[PDB]
Amino acid sequence: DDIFEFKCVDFGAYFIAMRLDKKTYLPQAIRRGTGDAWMVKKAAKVDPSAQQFCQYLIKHKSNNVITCGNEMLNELGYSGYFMSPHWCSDFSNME
Repeated sequence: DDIFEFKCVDFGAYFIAMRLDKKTYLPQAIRRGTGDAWMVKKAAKVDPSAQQFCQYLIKHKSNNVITCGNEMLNELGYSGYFMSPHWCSDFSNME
């Protein structure tokens, strides 16, 4: 419910566990290792198994996260903005 706490957001083809950073209000996602957001792919338009794994990620892997903007730029080489279909491009860049 809290937008500053992770929730499994349905992006259509996949779930991402995301929230807003308390300090910057920038979108943040549970990160897949050293890469980008951990996308949990959905086998159908309704997929409770994909949702369950995403909830498991919130339970156990919420301490490795990636944030849109300057952090993603430094970490991955791109901001996430102005590059749909990247998940960051569905949100505000808070400029």
